[PDB]
Amino acid sequence: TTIAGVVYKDGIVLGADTRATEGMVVADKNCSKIHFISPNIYCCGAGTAADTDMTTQLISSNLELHSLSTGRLPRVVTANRMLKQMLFRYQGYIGAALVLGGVDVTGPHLYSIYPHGSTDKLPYVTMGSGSLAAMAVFEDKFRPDMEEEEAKNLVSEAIAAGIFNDLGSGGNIDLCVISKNKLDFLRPYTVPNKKGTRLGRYRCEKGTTAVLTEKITPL
Amino acid sequence: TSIMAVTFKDGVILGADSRTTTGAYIANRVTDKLTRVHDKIWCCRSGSAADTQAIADIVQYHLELYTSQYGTPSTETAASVFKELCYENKDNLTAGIIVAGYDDKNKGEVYTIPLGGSVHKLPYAIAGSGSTFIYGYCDKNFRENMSKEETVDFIKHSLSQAIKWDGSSGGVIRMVVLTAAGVERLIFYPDEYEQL
Amino acid sequence: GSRRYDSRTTIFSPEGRLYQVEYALESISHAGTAIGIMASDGIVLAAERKVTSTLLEQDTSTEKLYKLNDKIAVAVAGLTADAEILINTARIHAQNYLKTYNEDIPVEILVRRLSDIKQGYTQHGGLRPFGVSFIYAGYDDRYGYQLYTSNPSGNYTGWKAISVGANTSAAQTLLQMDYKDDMKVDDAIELALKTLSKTTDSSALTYDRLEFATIRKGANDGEVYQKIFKPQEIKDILVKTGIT
Amino acid sequence: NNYDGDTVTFSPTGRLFQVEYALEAIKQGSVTVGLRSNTHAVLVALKRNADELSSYQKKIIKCDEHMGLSLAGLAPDARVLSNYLRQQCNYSSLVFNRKLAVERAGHLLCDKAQKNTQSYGGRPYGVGLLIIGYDKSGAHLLEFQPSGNVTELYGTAIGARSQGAKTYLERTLDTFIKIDGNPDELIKAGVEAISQSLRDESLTVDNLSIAIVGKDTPFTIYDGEAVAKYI
Amino acid sequence: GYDRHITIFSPEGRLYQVEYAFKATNQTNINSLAVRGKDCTVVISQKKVPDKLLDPTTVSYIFCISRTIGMVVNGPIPDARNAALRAKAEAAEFRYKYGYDMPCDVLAKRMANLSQIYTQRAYMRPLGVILTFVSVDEELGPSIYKTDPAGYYVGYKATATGPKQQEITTNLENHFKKSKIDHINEESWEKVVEFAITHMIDALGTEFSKNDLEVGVATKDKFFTLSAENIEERLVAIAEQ
Amino acid sequence: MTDRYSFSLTTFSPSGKLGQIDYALTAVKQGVTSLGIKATNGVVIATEKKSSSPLAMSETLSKVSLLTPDIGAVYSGMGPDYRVLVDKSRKVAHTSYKRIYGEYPPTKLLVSEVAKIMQEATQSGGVRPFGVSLLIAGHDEFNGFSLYQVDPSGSYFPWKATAIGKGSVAAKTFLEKRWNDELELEDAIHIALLTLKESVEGEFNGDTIELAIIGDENPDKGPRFRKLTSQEINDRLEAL
Amino acid sequence: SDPSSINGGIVVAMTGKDCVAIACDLRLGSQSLGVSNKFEKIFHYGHVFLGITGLATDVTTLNEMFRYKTNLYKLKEERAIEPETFTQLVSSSLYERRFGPYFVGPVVAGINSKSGKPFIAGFDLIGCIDEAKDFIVSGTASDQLFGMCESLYEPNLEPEDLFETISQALLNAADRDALSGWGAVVYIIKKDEVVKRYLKMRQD
Amino acid sequence: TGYDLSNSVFSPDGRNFQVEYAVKAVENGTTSIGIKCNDGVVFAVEKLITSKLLVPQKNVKIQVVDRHIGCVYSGLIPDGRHLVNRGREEAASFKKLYKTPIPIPAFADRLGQYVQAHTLYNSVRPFGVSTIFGGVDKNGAHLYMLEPSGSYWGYKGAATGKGRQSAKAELEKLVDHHPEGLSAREAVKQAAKIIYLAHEDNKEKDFELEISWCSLSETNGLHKFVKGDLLQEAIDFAQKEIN
Ligand SMILES: *[C@@H](CS(C)(=O)=O)[C@H](Cc1ccc(CN)cc1)NC(=O)CNC(=O)[C@H](CC(C)C)NC(=O)[C@H](Cc1ccccc1)N=[N+]=[N-]
Ligand SMILES: [Cl-]
Ligand SMILES: [Mg+2]
Ligand SMILES: [Mg+2]
Ligand SMILES: [Mg+2]
Ligand SMILES: [Mg+2]
Repeated sequence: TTIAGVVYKDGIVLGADTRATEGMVVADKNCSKIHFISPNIYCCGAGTAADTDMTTQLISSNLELHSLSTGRLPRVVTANRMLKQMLFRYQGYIGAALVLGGVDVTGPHLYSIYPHGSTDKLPYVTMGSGSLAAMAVFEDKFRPDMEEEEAKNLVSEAIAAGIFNDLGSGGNIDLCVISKNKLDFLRPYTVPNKKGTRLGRYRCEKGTTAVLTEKITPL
Repeated sequence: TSIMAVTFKDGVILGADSRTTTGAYIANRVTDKLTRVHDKIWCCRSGSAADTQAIADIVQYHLELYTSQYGTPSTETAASVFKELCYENKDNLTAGIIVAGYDDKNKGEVYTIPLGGSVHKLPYAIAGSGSTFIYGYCDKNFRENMSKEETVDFIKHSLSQAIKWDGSSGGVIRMVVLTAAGVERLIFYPDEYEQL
Repeated sequence: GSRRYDSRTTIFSPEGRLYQVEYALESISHAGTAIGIMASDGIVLAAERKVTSTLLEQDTSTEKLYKLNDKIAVAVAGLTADAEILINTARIHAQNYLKTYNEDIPVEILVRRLSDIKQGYTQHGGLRPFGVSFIYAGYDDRYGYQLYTSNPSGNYTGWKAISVGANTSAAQTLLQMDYKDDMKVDDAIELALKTLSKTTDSSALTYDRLEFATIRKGANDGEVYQKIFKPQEIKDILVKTGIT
Repeated sequence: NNYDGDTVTFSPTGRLFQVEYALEAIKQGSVTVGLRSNTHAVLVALKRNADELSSYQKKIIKCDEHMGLSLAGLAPDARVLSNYLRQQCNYSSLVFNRKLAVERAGHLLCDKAQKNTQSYGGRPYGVGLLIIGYDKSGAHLLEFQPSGNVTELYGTAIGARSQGAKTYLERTLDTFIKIDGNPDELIKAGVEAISQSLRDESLTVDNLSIAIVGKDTPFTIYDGEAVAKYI
Repeated sequence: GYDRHITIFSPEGRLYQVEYAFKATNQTNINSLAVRGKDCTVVISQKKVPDKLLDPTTVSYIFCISRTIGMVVNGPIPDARNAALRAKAEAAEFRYKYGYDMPCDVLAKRMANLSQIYTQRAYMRPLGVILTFVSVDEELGPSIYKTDPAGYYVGYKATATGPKQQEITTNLENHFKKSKIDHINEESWEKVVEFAITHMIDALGTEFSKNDLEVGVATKDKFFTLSAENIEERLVAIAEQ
Repeated sequence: MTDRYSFSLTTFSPSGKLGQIDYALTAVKQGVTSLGIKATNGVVIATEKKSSSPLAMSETLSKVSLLTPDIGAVYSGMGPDYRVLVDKSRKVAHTSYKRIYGEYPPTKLLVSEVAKIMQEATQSGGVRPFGVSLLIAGHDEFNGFSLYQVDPSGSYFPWKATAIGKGSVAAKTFLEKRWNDELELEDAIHIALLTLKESVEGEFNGDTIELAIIGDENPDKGPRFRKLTSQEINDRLEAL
Repeated sequence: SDPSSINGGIVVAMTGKDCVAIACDLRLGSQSLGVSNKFEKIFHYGHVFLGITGLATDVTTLNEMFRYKTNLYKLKEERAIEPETFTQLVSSSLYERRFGPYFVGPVVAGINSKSGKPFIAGFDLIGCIDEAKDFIVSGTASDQLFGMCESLYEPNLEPEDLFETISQALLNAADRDALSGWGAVVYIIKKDEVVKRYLKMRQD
Repeated sequence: TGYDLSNSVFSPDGRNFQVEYAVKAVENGTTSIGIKCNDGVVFAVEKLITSKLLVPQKNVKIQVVDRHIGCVYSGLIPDGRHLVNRGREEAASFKKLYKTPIPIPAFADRLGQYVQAHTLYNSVRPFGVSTIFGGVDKNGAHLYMLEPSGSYWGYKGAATGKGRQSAKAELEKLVDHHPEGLSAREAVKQAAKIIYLAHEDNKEKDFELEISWCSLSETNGLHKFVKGDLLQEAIDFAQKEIN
């Protein structure tokens, strides 16, 4: 996986690839890795996929209940805390590696959360097997207080680096742009590879397969 | 990691590098390892980032609740809470924490808590992987009741060397000054400290 | 301490009756009449709703007839909330049995289970009993069609026809008069509605004051089908039998 | 009246009636006397029989080599509390290689009895105890009431007609305190004290129970022909 | 008549123990008042030290719950302290779990939900206290929220609590009917405290010295109580105009 | 501290009455009027914001609560009891339903869960019943629009329209005359505002009335629950 | 030793035009020893079909568990569960054993009764959802199936075209696996008819 | 009526009669006092000599908590001991975590919350003691008094038990006549006098005087019992003042 996030002038841009692998095999080529936490907060997911899904869903559910009781939008620090304290409790056995980005009353915030329960608060982060490829792009070209379309390009460029150079990463590029005035969930933002075209039709004609018995039941 | 806390005339200064590594990969090059548990009680963190973060958050909570009930806690009290966590959970923790704080009564105080969970009150303390390289330097150059500028220079030179030799340390040198005057954050970039 | 306020729900009276069971039965006697009638080729459940307003949404309403599994249903008389606690317990017992033996639970086994739960509230725990009486209509391949009832005491018995709730005395006499062993479902449908029509405290028996159901093996290929009657269907069967 | 149904209820004058009723059970119990000098401490107890076929109920229990008590009231409660003392004495010896101080033993009994008087469901202990002992600060005598009130004394008595023995000791105070290095004369003073609480019945061989602890004397109980010397 | 001893319904649909806890509320014979400025929330309360043997510095019904939240209590001090300790504990646990300072209203609702439990569960008695929480919330601004033994709670523009609450309430109602705003239109908290004290003097018809009052002030990022001398300065300013 | 109340505080009296449930219903009777009306393309629920003081900000006190994006609730009776039922209803809608099935519960099932909680306060040791009646309006894909009432007993009934609390007898008669199966949502809102005016003594405007709807989706879906603003109510009061 | 490959066997599911297909082999073994040639791996709860490969005791247990849950679901909801909802139920159920999982590879297949939309899904043993439109594969010859499906499959197949595609994908994948085969079953599922066909294949 | 039969029940007044009945047990007890001085506190208590058989100086009433806090109480003596046992647990857990010995106000609330807890339920009885306690901490001297309700306040002087009105009047004179403050040695003498004056309310039986003190200068901020010559000097001063 290749997931990344940057803090730009007006907010947060998150990015992710779309390749879900079982071992060396690709099970899903268009897998969504950018997860809803709250209306102003999203989470990119890497590591063990079930752990990533269920951890973000549980904290999203608990933040929803929290936000109903307080009547105000949840904060990224509370999402961060709730993820952090849970992952820490489980001592790394929940292999959730998250890029958490969102926009508060206090402004935009970006975190990287690790399976063991550490978090870094940063202007840009990368995670997954394609983190080094993506981080190279950020070290090359990141600057603070970027404009929106620039930041979008940088993240997209960083995900692309992962897609091509990392075998664990691939497929399309998904972005999520979060600011005070809007939330743009761009899936897919880019399709850097065309699906390979097949030259033959190998589909068999009717009656080719050998059947023993048949049964039909209506509903 | 290279961290240190140094008492001086007007109070105490904490100092730290900013590098966090995953093996040979620098995961975070701008880490803030000086963390606040109370207004004028801070700590330097070394060891497991997950563990030292988890501890520092629990300590902050305990001291917040102490303050609600009994007013401002002493630096000693903060060190005792750190110790209690580190010692009682020694089997499941990898935390080497320096605790530093300014009272008006006691002035600057530095407590170091190494892996065992023992507490040691010292005039200054060094810790982290990069500390090994500066025991000689720090012992030779430390004096008591230094001025603020002398103590900033002592920490700057010391961590500069710790960074030079330790690959696990690097990036910027952050410092936090604790005096009667308040809390001052300082930062020193490679281009400044490398040429020392 | 707390002893001062304890009603002591699980004690005998000097006569050897359980106060709270007796008083719960008194509660149930005021609930809308429910009737079960077992025929050779199926079971009928009929029950009278209570209080009703013109504004009650009847088609999405269920206060009397509940489904425990595909073979067993219950008619309720008493506190609807108390019944739903017991119903969800019964529904689980049927699935636990199915999971364990890979066969549908026999009707009596389910009935005993619920009845044992009710019993427990009368002997320990210091809690009030469930103010509910059930008519169980069910089928299994051992005994075929079965009717049972249970009450707050935890006692259960088997029946050919039975009523619970209001005017059971009157209802049971009218059933005992017109019931016969060779009777069929269509006849039992008629008997049930006629009995309610005479024992009702309302001025007239109408579709909006009734819940109605049948458990027939009368299905294609000898399989048991539960039919919870819709408001329009109850209205049709009332016209068919000549009550409206 | 309305405020005696349980121990958890104060009366309108600030009284705990269940505790006072427990206190009453002691008064119904048979008399026992405690007294001490600087060297020894003595328990004397008038044991009570059910009838002429029955045995005389034992009144004195040993808690350790250097400590023990006499009881008056519910004997099963004395068994519970003596067993508790035995444990606390034992815990002191095993963990600290230390004989339990008699004063500390009293404090422990007080606090055990107290818990039964503040909580719902339970009941106060229905027994009074006279604890004698010899520890690092010499001879000691304590009086335990199931209210929780423990009191260090030179001499005392509890049970039925105990006031007579208690007055006697109050007069004899200056004499018996000086009986140092003479166990038999201290026991005589205790036997003479308990005699002031007798009516109709007198001290026979299977009636009287005496115990003693002192400087070079472990806590030992004397019953039967052992006490005939003092009748 | 055991429906009056525990928290169960009387035939009228009433909880007499809740109502009697409300009466315990006035057992101190102290009146409190709370008002909102632009940048601040001010809470004032009567201070009565009847015994000369008392250390007057330890006689307080105002509590610093967190740095941002202050709480004044109308009711007996043991129940006040029960409520204070819990509110502090809840505010600290909140900050630890959720990573930001507990808002005034969220605490109020939390304490209210606890109070509700005592009105439904028989073994717990209600606390005989009314809790007035104050802060300058970072989202909602100046905030006054009040909790009572019923478990009711609500936000206020201003409020008053105690034996003579109706007099103070009407005095305040009349002022806000004139100004036609939800707050005291004043820059400095010092003048909002002066208003609070002035309108309590008018409503109660009593003059105050520095030792007859107790003042709490919430600003952005801190709540604090005024010393006797800080109040004296406040009283001097009132007298001089 | 031993919670020694391990025995029921609601028991059957000789007549078969459950005293505490009846008394809880009496508490509901004393409460302020609330009502619900079901249209073909929506449901409306409404109540009076009976302000305890004019200094109190009645906007902070929400009588009408969102339970899920497609379900809303209003009550008559004891406010603090309602508040804790809303908390539990919101939570149970996640724990026993959304975290399992990945979707919000249908109205009837969420109602059933709330009813269960209320029933348990009617039989469990050491508690009184809840002193509220709830009116839960909602939508779900397979059942469509629905309106339910839930009483202190735990009993629940689906309604086309109804009212509870103070002037419920009079209000229900008013609704019986006006209701039909061809009402649009706006017609139902109009009738709700008419019906609610009868039971209100004092001021009758958007600031003293709370009114919400379950209707169309407001932009995976949008939420069907929508609380009407103070302005939106006043607009409809001019066409009254 | 590896629980997911003691008993062996495979499941594949595909979407077509207004239809889905799910298919499985019939083998149950103890590693090399073939035991049963009548061990079906596809079950159904109403109109939602669930294939399960992996450790056969868990296959059986999970079938019994989802029957249980979907039965109570129907009684309470008063309607049959839909594929989308069931998929979430499976995921939940698997993940609640996160640290002692069922050694299985479930596959959901069905048509949403209201929308009419064909639906398939797959899961890892701890409930992460593979939510692919084209095809879902599982079992000891999953790699073989991935290859077969990727080259044979195309979108919007008619029911009897799809039958030939899924059958050939199964059969030819199974014949390159020692622990799969011994017979096969193919369900062709449409909005209101289901055709179940047993396939003739080599019995080694 | 029936509101006084159960603890934690509000009467229609808003009162907890069981607590007020506990106060009657306190009022029934012997006189105990506390005097705050310049750099510390003094505690003193009336010990009624029921009989000549009581061993003098042995049945000690004043209890130490930690090493710096003194506690004395009037009423049901076992209830007071139960409260001090709890106080010792509280002071121990405080020091274990926070290293510093428990401050007096902090300690006061620990007792306060515990006593208040026994007015929250019908399954427990309230404490039949008013407890006078205090000591020296980092912020100086502190004297407290804690009632059966859980109410406590800081005091210049405190008094409870049967002779409390007598004592209170005497304490009020000292407060008026010494605004600059009282010395520790003066407070010991005055404590002796006040117990002797307050003994007129328990005049039937004779008594034994017991005094303790914490003072920053006189005891290094530690709780000590007044013994021997200093005790006899205070008794002599007290005996002179009554005559
Ligand atoms: C990339 C992470 S990586 C290789 O470290 O860079 C992706 C991230 C991802 C996020 C979100 C989703 C969708 N919710 C999907 C992927 N992670 C993976 O590719 C990791 N892959 C998986 O977890 C597999 C998902 C299947 C549906 C293909 N599952 C497995 O590989 C399980 C893992 C596992 C095995 C044993 C015990 C626990 C977990 N293997 N199997 N069976
Ligand atoms: Cl809460
Ligand atoms: Mg370096
Ligand atoms: Mg209660
Ligand atoms: Mg093969
Ligand atoms: Mg073979």
